[PDB]
Amino acid sequence: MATRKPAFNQHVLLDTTPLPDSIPKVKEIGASSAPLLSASFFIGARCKDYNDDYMQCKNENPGRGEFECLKEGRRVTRCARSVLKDINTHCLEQFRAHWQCLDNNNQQLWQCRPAEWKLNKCVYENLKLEKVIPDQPKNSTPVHLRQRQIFAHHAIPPWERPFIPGQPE
Amino acid sequence: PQDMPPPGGYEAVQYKRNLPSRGLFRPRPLLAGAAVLMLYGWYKLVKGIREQNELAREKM
Repeated sequence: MATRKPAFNQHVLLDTTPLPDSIPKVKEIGASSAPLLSASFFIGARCKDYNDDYMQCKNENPGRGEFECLKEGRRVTRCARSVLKDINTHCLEQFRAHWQCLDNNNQQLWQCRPAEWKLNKCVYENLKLEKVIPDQPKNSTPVHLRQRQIFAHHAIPPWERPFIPGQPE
Repeated sequence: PQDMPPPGGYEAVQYKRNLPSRGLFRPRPLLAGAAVLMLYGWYKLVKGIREQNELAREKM
């Protein structure tokens, strides 16, 4: 259906018809918005090649990406389920601690920095995955590793410290 | 006796114009302190927007 944002939508239309047997089935990701934002930088750190392969396939078949790149899409869904399972079997308390703060904080990452710095160190030492943001200014300390967040309503506590992989306490 | 002034007369009153210039309202200190507020405010603004653009990079 159209990508226009609706202004007079009073109804919703569904379609109980399933994808044909010729297309392999993929169990869809069951995670909601707040968990997916807390795991995004770990999805990226593990599924970049698959994510990058899907999008390059769609740019290789203009106007036909939906129908001719289905295998890549199943591959991204599977790759991104692996991280979700991995975070669950190894970081379950910290992961919930982070995306619950995110739900109460407008999904703003700067508003939940102490929960991210705990979840990230649990992910780094268990799933060996590390949050990387490209082209951050080199002079300035990265914003996700800054002790003081200027846009945070509750000030980051002095005891809570940022997590940098490869550095001990 | 009638209502008379006291023996030596009353002491002088204040009638000459008296509007003494107070340093609270001088155009040098007000301009200077305005410049300090206005220069510090732009300093914090440079820090703020630089951080918000970095916060925007992470969200994207």
